[PDB]
Amino acid sequence: NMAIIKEFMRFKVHMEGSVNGHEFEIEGEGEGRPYEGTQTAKLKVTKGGLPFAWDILSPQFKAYVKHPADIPDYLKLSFPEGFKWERVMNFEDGGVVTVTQDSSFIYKVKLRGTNFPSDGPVMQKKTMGWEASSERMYALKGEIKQRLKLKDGGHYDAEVKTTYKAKKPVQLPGAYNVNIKLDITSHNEDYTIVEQYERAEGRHS
Amino acid sequence: LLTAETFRLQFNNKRRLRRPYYPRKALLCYQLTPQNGSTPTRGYFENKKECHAAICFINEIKSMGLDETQCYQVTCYLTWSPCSSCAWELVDFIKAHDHLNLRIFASRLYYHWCKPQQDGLRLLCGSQVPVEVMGFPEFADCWENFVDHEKPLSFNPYKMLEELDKNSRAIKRRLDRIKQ
RNA sequence: UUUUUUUU
RNA sequence: UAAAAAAA
Ligand SMILES: [Zn+2]
Repeated sequence: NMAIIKEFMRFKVHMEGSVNGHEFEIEGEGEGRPYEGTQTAKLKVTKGGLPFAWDILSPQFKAYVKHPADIPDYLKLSFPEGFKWERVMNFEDGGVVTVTQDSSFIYKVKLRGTNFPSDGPVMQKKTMGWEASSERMYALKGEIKQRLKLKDGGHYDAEVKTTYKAKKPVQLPGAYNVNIKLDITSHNEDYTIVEQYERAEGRHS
Repeated sequence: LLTAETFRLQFNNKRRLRRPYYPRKALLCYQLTPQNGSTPTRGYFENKKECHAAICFINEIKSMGLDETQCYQVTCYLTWSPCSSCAWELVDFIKAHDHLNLRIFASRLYYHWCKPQQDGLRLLCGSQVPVEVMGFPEFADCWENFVDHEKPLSFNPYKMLEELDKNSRAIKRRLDRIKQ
Protein backbone atom coordinates (compact mmCIF):
# COMPACT_ATOMS: atom_id res chain seq x y z
CA ASN A 1 0.00 0.00 0.00
CA MET A 2 2.68 2.48 1.04
CA ALA A 3 4.82 1.54 -1.97
CA ILE A 4 2.15 2.58 -4.50
CA ILE A 5 0.57 5.35 -2.40
CA LYS A 6 3.46 7.79 -2.04
CA GLU A 7 3.48 10.54 0.58
CA PHE A 8 2.72 13.08 -2.18
CA MET A 9 0.02 12.30 -4.75
CA ARG A 10 -2.04 14.27 -7.26
CA PHE A 11 -5.52 13.64 -8.64
CA LYS A 12 -7.80 14.70 -11.49
CA VAL A 13 -11.55 15.11 -11.02
CA HIS A 14 -14.41 15.45 -13.52
CA MET A 15 -17.86 16.35 -12.19
CA GLU A 16 -21.12 16.58 -14.15
CA GLY A 17 -23.92 18.26 -12.23
CA SER A 18 -27.42 19.65 -12.61
CA VAL A 19 -28.83 22.00 -9.96
CA ASN A 20 -32.49 23.05 -10.34
CA GLY A 21 -32.29 22.17 -14.03
CA HIS A 22 -29.10 24.18 -14.63
CA GLU A 23 -26.48 21.78 -16.00
CA PHE A 24 -22.74 22.28 -15.58
CA GLU A 25 -19.37 20.53 -15.57
CA ILE A 26 -16.28 21.04 -13.40
CA GLU A 27 -12.70 19.93 -14.08
CA GLY A 28 -10.10 19.97 -11.33
CA GLU A 29 -6.57 18.96 -10.36
CA GLY A 30 -5.23 18.70 -6.82
CA GLU A 31 -2.30 17.59 -4.70
CA GLY A 32 -1.64 16.72 -1.08
CA ARG A 33 -0.23 14.28 1.45
CA PRO A 34 -2.56 11.37 2.28
CA TYR A 35 -0.66 10.24 5.39
CA GLU A 36 -0.53 13.76 6.88
CA GLY A 37 -4.18 14.62 6.21
CA THR A 38 -3.64 17.78 4.14
CA GLN A 39 -4.81 18.40 0.59
CA THR A 40 -5.38 21.27 -1.84
CA ALA A 41 -7.50 21.30 -4.98
CA LYS A 42 -7.96 23.72 -7.90
CA LEU A 43 -11.27 23.67 -9.77
CA LYS A 44 -12.46 25.20 -13.05
CA VAL A 45 -16.01 25.52 -14.36
CA THR A 46 -16.22 24.35 -17.97
CA LYS A 47 -19.97 24.66 -18.66
CA GLY A 48 -22.61 27.09 -17.46
CA GLY A 49 -20.19 29.81 -16.36
CA LEU A 50 -22.70 28.99 -11.25
CA PRO A 51 -26.04 30.43 -10.10
CA PHE A 52 -25.79 28.77 -6.66
CA ALA A 53 -23.47 28.67 -3.68
CA TRP A 54 -20.17 26.86 -4.20
CA ASP A 55 -20.12 25.71 -0.56
CA ILE A 56 -22.53 22.85 -1.36
CA LEU A 57 -19.85 21.28 -3.58
CA SER A 58 -16.92 21.49 -1.13
CA PRO A 59 -17.88 18.56 1.19
CA GLN A 60 -17.74 16.20 -1.82
CA PHE A 61 -13.93 16.24 -2.14
CA LYS A 62 -11.98 11.55 1.45
CA ALA A 63 -8.88 9.53 0.52
CA TYR A 64 -6.72 12.18 2.26
CA VAL A 65 -7.63 11.45 5.89
CA LYS A 66 -4.77 10.96 8.34
CA HIS A 67 -4.95 7.58 10.09
CA PRO A 68 -2.72 6.36 12.95
CA ALA A 69 -0.44 3.43 12.20
CA ASP A 70 -2.33 1.14 14.59
CA ILE A 71 -5.69 1.98 12.96
CA PRO A 72 -6.42 0.24 9.62
CA ASP A 73 -6.77 2.86 6.88
CA TYR A 74 -9.88 1.47 5.20
CA LEU A 75 -9.95 4.11 2.45
CA LYS A 76 -6.26 3.86 1.51
CA LEU A 77 -6.35 0.07 1.14
CA SER A 78 -9.09 0.30 -1.51
CA PHE A 79 -6.52 1.43 -4.10
CA PRO A 80 -5.46 0.83 -6.84
CA GLU A 81 -9.02 -0.34 -7.55
CA GLY A 82 -10.56 2.66 -5.79
CA PHE A 83 -13.99 2.99 -4.26
CA LYS A 84 -17.40 4.62 -4.69
CA TRP A 85 -19.56 6.81 -2.50
CA GLU A 86 -23.14 8.06 -2.60
CA ARG A 87 -24.34 11.04 -0.57
CA VAL A 88 -27.77 12.51 0.16
CA MET A 89 -27.99 16.01 1.66
CA ASN A 90 -31.40 17.26 2.83
CA PHE A 91 -31.39 20.97 3.67
CA GLU A 92 -33.80 22.44 6.20
CA ASP A 93 -35.67 24.52 3.58
CA GLY A 94 -36.41 21.58 1.27
CA GLY A 95 -33.21 21.57 -0.79
CA VAL A 96 -32.03 18.12 -1.85
CA VAL A 97 -28.60 17.15 -3.20
CA THR A 98 -27.79 13.64 -4.46
CA VAL A 99 -24.15 12.90 -5.33
CA THR A 100 -22.47 9.78 -6.71
CA GLN A 101 -18.72 9.47 -7.12
CA ASP A 102 -16.18 6.89 -8.28
CA SER A 103 -12.48 7.11 -7.37
CA SER A 104 -9.92 5.03 -9.25
CA PHE A 105 -6.10 9.44 -9.33
CA ILE A 106 -9.26 9.78 -11.44
CA TYR A 107 -12.52 10.95 -9.86
CA LYS A 108 -15.87 10.86 -11.68
CA VAL A 109 -18.74 12.72 -10.00
CA LYS A 110 -22.44 12.99 -10.89
CA LEU A 111 -24.48 15.54 -8.94
CA ARG A 112 -28.18 16.44 -8.91
CA GLY A 113 -29.58 19.29 -6.81
CA THR A 114 -33.31 19.98 -6.71
CA ASN A 115 -36.00 21.83 -4.76
CA PHE A 116 -33.86 24.75 -3.63
CA PRO A 117 -36.00 27.78 -2.70
CA SER A 118 -35.39 30.84 -4.86
CA ASP A 119 -35.29 33.00 -1.71
CA GLY A 120 -33.30 30.50 0.37
CA PRO A 121 -29.73 31.03 1.51
CA VAL A 122 -28.39 28.59 -1.10
CA MET A 123 -29.80 30.26 -4.22
CA GLN A 124 -29.38 33.75 -2.70
CA LYS A 125 -25.77 33.02 -1.63
CA LYS A 126 -26.23 34.06 2.01
CA THR A 127 -23.78 31.43 3.30
CA MET A 128 -20.43 32.02 5.01
CA GLY A 129 -18.79 28.59 4.90
CA TRP A 130 -19.36 25.40 6.84
CA GLU A 131 -18.79 25.11 10.58
CA ALA A 132 -16.58 22.39 12.03
CA SER A 133 -18.50 19.10 12.15
CA SER A 134 -17.38 15.86 13.82
CA GLU A 135 -18.60 12.95 11.68
CA ARG A 136 -18.86 9.69 13.62
CA MET A 137 -18.18 6.59 11.51
CA TYR A 138 -19.32 3.06 12.31
CA ALA A 139 -19.99 -0.58 3.60
CA LEU A 140 -19.09 2.49 5.67
CA LYS A 141 -21.87 4.86 6.74
CA GLY A 142 -21.61 8.48 7.84
CA GLU A 143 -24.26 10.88 9.14
CA ILE A 144 -23.67 14.61 9.66
CA LYS A 145 -25.81 17.33 11.22
CA GLN A 146 -24.00 20.02 9.27
CA ARG A 147 -24.37 23.74 10.01
CA LEU A 148 -23.89 26.46 7.39
CA LYS A 149 -22.98 29.93 8.64
CA LEU A 150 -25.26 32.81 7.66
CA LYS A 151 -24.17 36.38 6.94
CA ASP A 152 -26.87 37.92 9.16
CA GLY A 153 -26.27 35.44 11.98
CA GLY A 154 -27.51 32.01 12.94
CA HIS A 155 -26.95 28.73 11.14
CA TYR A 156 -28.37 26.90 8.12
CA ASP A 157 -28.70 23.24 9.07
CA ALA A 158 -28.67 20.16 6.84
CA GLU A 159 -28.77 16.39 7.31
CA VAL A 160 -26.10 14.55 5.31
CA LYS A 161 -25.88 10.77 4.85
CA THR A 162 -23.02 9.21 2.90
CA THR A 163 -22.17 5.60 2.03
CA TYR A 164 -18.58 4.71 1.11
CA LYS A 165 -17.97 1.29 -0.46
CA ALA A 166 -14.54 -0.02 -1.44
CA LYS A 167 -14.12 -2.07 -4.60
CA LYS A 168 -11.95 -4.59 -2.70
CA PRO A 169 -12.84 -6.14 0.68
CA VAL A 170 -10.41 -5.14 3.43
CA GLN A 171 -10.44 -5.23 7.22
CA LEU A 172 -13.04 -2.93 8.77
CA PRO A 173 -11.94 -0.80 11.76
CA GLY A 174 -13.69 -0.16 15.06
CA ALA A 175 -15.57 2.89 16.26
CA TYR A 176 -13.87 6.23 15.60
CA ASN A 177 -14.63 9.87 14.85
CA VAL A 178 -12.89 12.06 12.27
CA ASN A 179 -12.28 15.78 12.81
CA ILE A 180 -12.36 17.57 9.45
CA LYS A 181 -11.79 21.22 8.56
CA LEU A 182 -12.19 22.61 5.04
CA ASP A 183 -11.21 26.10 3.87
CA ILE A 184 -11.71 28.09 0.67
CA THR A 185 -8.25 29.52 0.04
CA SER A 186 -9.03 31.64 -3.03
CA HIS A 187 -11.93 32.43 -5.35
CA ASN A 188 -12.93 35.09 -7.86
CA GLU A 189 -16.11 37.17 -7.69
CA ASP A 190 -18.31 34.62 -9.49
CA TYR A 191 -16.71 31.51 -7.91
CA THR A 192 -15.52 30.15 -11.26
CA ILE A 193 -11.92 29.53 -10.09
CA VAL A 194 -11.77 28.02 -6.59
CA GLU A 195 -8.93 26.54 -4.55
CA GLN A 196 -9.75 24.42 -1.50
CA TYR A 197 -7.72 23.13 1.45
CA GLU A 198 -8.67 20.18 3.65
CA ARG A 199 -7.37 18.79 6.95
CA ALA A 200 -8.71 15.53 8.39
CA GLU A 201 -7.62 13.42 11.36
CA GLY A 202 -9.21 10.40 13.01
CA ARG A 203 -9.56 9.84 16.75
CA HIS A 204 -10.84 7.13 19.05
CA SER A 205 -14.44 7.32 20.22
CA LEU B 1 -3.39 30.93 22.21
CA LEU B 2 -1.64 32.31 19.12
CA THR B 3 -2.71 34.15 15.98
CA ALA B 4 -2.69 32.54 12.53
CA GLU B 5 -0.76 35.54 11.18
CA THR B 6 1.76 35.42 14.04
CA PHE B 7 2.46 31.79 13.12
CA ARG B 8 3.98 32.68 9.75
CA LEU B 9 5.33 35.95 11.16
CA GLN B 10 7.51 34.08 13.68
CA PHE B 11 7.84 30.47 12.46
CA ASN B 12 8.30 31.14 8.73
CA ASN B 13 11.90 32.27 8.20
CA LYS B 14 13.49 32.11 4.74
CA ARG B 15 17.10 32.70 3.72
CA ARG B 16 16.03 36.10 2.36
CA LEU B 17 13.05 37.20 4.43
CA ARG B 18 9.92 39.18 3.55
CA ARG B 19 9.52 42.86 2.67
CA PRO B 20 9.76 44.25 6.24
CA TYR B 21 13.34 43.89 7.45
CA TYR B 22 14.09 41.58 10.43
CA PRO B 23 10.70 41.87 12.20
CA ARG B 24 11.28 38.54 13.93
CA LYS B 25 11.21 37.37 17.54
CA ALA B 26 11.73 34.05 19.32
CA LEU B 27 8.94 31.72 20.42
CA LEU B 28 8.80 28.35 22.16
CA CYS B 29 5.98 25.79 22.30
CA TYR B 30 6.15 23.14 25.01
CA GLN B 31 3.83 20.11 24.72
CA LEU B 32 4.06 18.11 27.95
CA THR B 33 2.49 14.66 27.39
CA PRO B 34 1.98 12.77 30.67
CA GLN B 35 1.25 9.24 29.42
CA ASN B 36 0.35 7.95 32.89
CA GLY B 37 -3.29 9.01 32.67
CA SER B 38 -2.95 10.66 29.25
CA THR B 39 -3.19 14.17 30.73
CA PRO B 40 -1.40 16.51 28.31
CA THR B 41 -0.62 20.17 28.89
CA ARG B 42 0.42 22.72 26.28
CA GLY B 43 1.85 26.20 26.22
CA TYR B 44 3.68 28.90 24.28
CA PHE B 45 6.44 31.11 25.68
CA GLU B 46 7.51 34.28 23.92
CA ASN B 47 11.10 35.40 24.43
CA LYS B 48 10.30 37.56 27.43
CA LYS B 49 12.16 40.47 29.05
CA GLU B 50 15.84 39.39 29.06
CA CYS B 51 14.88 35.80 29.89
CA HIS B 52 14.92 33.40 26.94
CA ALA B 53 11.81 31.27 26.47
CA ALA B 54 13.85 28.19 27.40
CA ILE B 55 14.54 29.57 30.88
CA CYS B 56 10.95 30.82 31.16
CA PHE B 57 9.59 27.38 30.26
CA ILE B 58 12.08 25.72 32.63
CA ASN B 59 10.83 27.92 35.48
CA GLU B 60 7.24 27.19 34.41
CA ILE B 61 7.81 23.43 34.64
CA LYS B 62 9.56 24.12 37.95
CA SER B 63 6.83 26.23 39.59
CA MET B 64 3.89 24.31 38.08
CA GLY B 65 4.26 21.18 40.23
CA LEU B 66 5.88 18.01 38.90
CA ASP B 67 5.13 14.37 39.70
CA GLU B 68 8.34 12.41 40.33
CA THR B 69 6.64 9.04 39.66
CA GLN B 70 5.97 8.77 35.91
CA CYS B 71 7.93 9.72 32.80
CA TYR B 72 7.01 12.52 30.40
CA GLN B 73 7.75 12.57 26.66
CA VAL B 74 7.70 16.34 26.11
CA THR B 75 7.93 17.70 22.57
CA CYS B 76 8.96 21.30 21.96
CA TYR B 77 8.45 23.05 18.61
CA LEU B 78 10.29 26.38 18.77
CA THR B 79 10.74 29.07 16.14
CA TRP B 80 14.40 29.99 16.67
CA SER B 81 16.93 27.40 17.89
CA PRO B 82 18.12 27.87 21.50
CA CYS B 83 21.41 29.62 22.12
CA SER B 84 24.47 28.17 23.87
CA SER B 85 23.84 29.08 27.51
CA CYS B 86 20.15 28.18 27.68
CA ALA B 87 20.90 24.85 25.99
CA TRP B 88 23.32 24.03 28.82
CA GLU B 89 20.75 25.16 31.39
CA LEU B 90 18.29 22.85 29.62
CA VAL B 91 20.62 19.85 29.69
CA ASP B 92 21.44 20.50 33.36
CA PHE B 93 17.72 20.64 34.16
CA ILE B 94 17.19 17.42 32.20
CA LYS B 95 20.06 15.60 33.95
CA ALA B 96 18.34 16.24 37.30
CA HIS B 97 15.04 14.72 36.08
CA ASP B 98 15.57 11.20 34.75
CA HIS B 99 11.78 10.84 34.36
CA LEU B 100 11.82 13.42 31.52
CA ASN B 101 12.52 12.81 27.83
CA LEU B 102 12.52 15.87 25.58
CA ARG B 103 12.38 16.27 21.81
CA ILE B 104 13.43 19.63 20.35
CA PHE B 105 12.27 20.70 16.88
CA ALA B 106 13.29 24.16 15.70
CA SER B 107 12.10 26.14 12.69
CA ARG B 108 15.29 28.12 11.96
CA LEU B 109 18.86 27.56 13.16
CA TYR B 110 19.16 30.82 15.08
CA TYR B 111 22.65 31.58 16.34
CA HIS B 112 25.34 34.24 16.12
CA TRP B 113 27.20 32.12 13.53
CA CYS B 114 30.19 31.89 15.89
CA LYS B 115 31.69 28.85 17.63
CA PRO B 116 29.87 28.65 21.02
CA GLN B 117 26.35 28.07 19.67
CA GLN B 118 27.68 25.34 17.36
CA ASP B 119 28.54 22.78 20.05
CA GLY B 120 25.98 24.37 22.39
CA LEU B 121 23.29 22.32 20.64
CA ARG B 122 25.55 19.45 19.52
CA LEU B 123 25.63 18.02 23.06
CA LEU B 124 21.82 17.84 23.09
CA CYS B 125 21.46 15.69 19.95
CA GLY B 126 24.22 13.40 21.25
CA SER B 127 23.51 13.04 24.97
CA GLN B 128 19.86 13.45 25.95
CA VAL B 129 17.64 15.33 23.48
CA PRO B 130 17.31 14.38 19.78
CA VAL B 131 17.46 17.82 18.16
CA GLU B 132 16.42 18.19 14.52
CA VAL B 133 14.92 21.08 12.60
CA MET B 134 11.24 21.11 11.75
CA GLY B 135 9.82 19.45 8.66
CA PHE B 136 6.27 19.09 7.38
CA PRO B 137 4.51 17.29 10.30
CA GLU B 138 6.02 19.18 13.26
CA PHE B 139 4.96 22.43 11.59
CA ALA B 140 1.55 20.93 10.82
CA ASP B 141 1.47 19.67 14.41
CA CYS B 142 2.41 23.03 15.94
CA TRP B 143 0.14 24.84 13.46
CA GLU B 144 -3.27 23.65 14.67
CA ASN B 145 -2.20 22.56 18.17
CA PHE B 146 -0.59 25.73 19.52
CA VAL B 147 -1.77 28.42 17.10
CA ASP B 148 -5.54 28.74 17.42
CA HIS B 149 -7.26 27.09 14.43
CA GLU B 150 -10.65 28.62 15.25
CA LYS B 151 -13.36 30.11 12.97
CA PRO B 152 -11.38 32.94 11.29
CA LEU B 153 -8.37 32.50 9.02
CA SER B 154 -5.82 35.27 8.47
CA PHE B 155 -5.17 34.44 4.79
CA ASN B 156 -2.57 31.76 5.53
CA PRO B 157 -4.32 28.49 4.57
CA TYR B 158 -1.44 26.72 2.82
CA LYS B 159 1.09 29.45 1.97
CA MET B 160 3.35 27.79 4.54
CA LEU B 161 3.27 24.52 2.55
CA GLU B 162 5.81 25.94 0.10
CA GLU B 163 7.68 27.98 2.71
CA LEU B 164 7.70 25.09 5.19
CA ASP B 165 9.07 22.95 2.37
CA LYS B 166 11.82 25.46 1.53
CA ASN B 167 12.77 25.77 5.20
CA SER B 168 12.84 21.98 5.53
CA ARG B 169 14.82 21.36 2.32
CA ALA B 170 17.48 23.90 3.31
CA ILE B 171 17.77 24.01 7.10
CA LYS B 172 17.19 20.29 7.72
CA ARG B 173 20.14 19.41 5.50
CA ARG B 174 22.05 22.19 7.26
CA LEU B 175 21.25 20.74 10.70
CA ASP B 176 22.09 17.21 9.51
CA ARG B 177 25.49 18.37 8.26
CA ILE B 178 25.93 20.08 11.64
CA LYS B 179 25.05 16.93 13.61
CA GLN B 180 27.39 14.89 11.40
C1' U C 1 20.49 37.66 13.80
C1' U C 2 26.09 38.64 11.60
C1' U C 3 29.73 37.15 7.14
C1' U C 4 31.72 34.84 2.13
C1' U C 5 30.78 33.05 -3.14
C1' U C 6 28.09 32.12 -8.08
C1' U C 7 24.00 33.26 -11.55
C1' U C 8 19.43 36.01 -13.86
C1' U D 1 17.15 48.06 -6.25
C1' A D 2 14.51 42.63 -6.93
C1' A D 3 15.42 37.69 -6.72
C1' A D 4 17.51 32.11 -7.23
C1' A D 5 21.33 29.02 -5.03
C1' A D 6 25.56 27.23 -2.19
C1' A D 7 29.86 27.40 2.16
C1' A D 8 31.58 28.11 7.27
ZN1 LIG E 1 19.20 31.37 25.03
